[PDB]
Amino acid sequence: TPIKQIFPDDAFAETIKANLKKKSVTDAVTQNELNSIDQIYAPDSDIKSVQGIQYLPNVRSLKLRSNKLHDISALKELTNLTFLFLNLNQLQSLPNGVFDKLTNLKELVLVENQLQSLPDGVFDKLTNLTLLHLMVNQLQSLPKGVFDKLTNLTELDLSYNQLQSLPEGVFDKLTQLKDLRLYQNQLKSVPDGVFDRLTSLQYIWLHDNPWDCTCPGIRYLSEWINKHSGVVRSFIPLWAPDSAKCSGSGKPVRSIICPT
Amino acid sequence: TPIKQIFPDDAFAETIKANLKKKSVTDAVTQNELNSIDQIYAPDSDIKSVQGIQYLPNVRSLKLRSNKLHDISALKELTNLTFLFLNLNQLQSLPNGVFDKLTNLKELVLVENQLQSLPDGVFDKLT
Amino acid sequence: GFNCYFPLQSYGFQPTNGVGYQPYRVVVLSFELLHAPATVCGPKKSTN
Repeated sequence: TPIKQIFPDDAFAETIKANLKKKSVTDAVTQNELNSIDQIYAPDSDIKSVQGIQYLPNVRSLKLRSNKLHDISALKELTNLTFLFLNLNQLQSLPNGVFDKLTNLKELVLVENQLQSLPDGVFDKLTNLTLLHLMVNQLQSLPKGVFDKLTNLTELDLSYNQLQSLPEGVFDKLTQLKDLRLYQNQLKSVPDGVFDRLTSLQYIWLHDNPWDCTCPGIRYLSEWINKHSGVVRSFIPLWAPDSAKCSGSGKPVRSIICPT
Repeated sequence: TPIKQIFPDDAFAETIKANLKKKSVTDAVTQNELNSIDQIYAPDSDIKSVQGIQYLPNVRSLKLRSNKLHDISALKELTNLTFLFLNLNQLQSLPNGVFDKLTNLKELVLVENQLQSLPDGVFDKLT
Repeated sequence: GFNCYFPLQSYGFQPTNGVGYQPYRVVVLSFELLHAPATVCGPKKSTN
């Protein structure tokens, strides 16, 4: 879809003059040059012009430092990408209507993203989406049924967020997960018996905090301690048996047997 | 002495030095003896840069199997041609003023002439 | 406790830990193809 008047700057012209050392900026990239070679070698680049990047499929690294740029809609017409890599802290939204037409991308990466909302009932058909970097994710609100069918994820981090609710019917098929970190939680209301069905997991993080320890809140924690006492070691160098106790009163866990 | 950053064309120079089958490499080079060819016969010759061609007047007809070359610069000051073969489908205009000296043209082929209107006095001097 | 953790990180090697985390001795035998050949590349065998 060729359009005109898309390039307000000439930084890419400077890059071309530095690399190809061609005679003039007005010289267009010839058909022979593109059809002869397929790979371009220039590591650790700092290209400033974000335009013209759609027509070159050799995208590997884009350092997005641009003061005069105020448009993020230039990534709407991508329908042939296979690998993605970006770096931005203030990015909040991307144009929609892309996940339905493309079904070939495999790998993605994200750090300190601020994706405020995802469409509901979209990932169900996209069963091929395996990896998703959930680190320092800022998903303040999640739609119901996000990781129910998707059991192929290897890293699940919800630190520094406000998940007050759990997805519907998530615990039914949770027999293949490797790790799940419930620490740093700021919930306000939860149902009864939802945390008790998490028995196939391998590592829990809910101890060492001045939180509430009212029965039967610690009953699941006590059972998990008894059933996995020798497996859960602590990264911080310290004695293991006294690491995970009930907070509040400070009495030993072994003496407390919950009535009723 | 070899000089870098001079020739933009690799394939064209390679075919120039290869098709002639010279005696050896230890011979000298010049411009008058090299430019004895006025009609280039190179299949799929896509030479675009013709700027500053005023130092090479002996060429008359240029063949181009380059559908991509839509530049008007190929006809800004190239008025010594006698044959035309351009596969430029989106040709909606013809440059003016090139008829000031064009008297050595013999045969032309103008297919897909989408000109629904014609200018005045275009053929007036073509007696 | 609250807002106090460790800024450093450890390895956490355990016998029961995942078998795909033990340090495998994969030696990258970088055969640096420098311009220095040697005549003795094989014993030429000794037969009997």
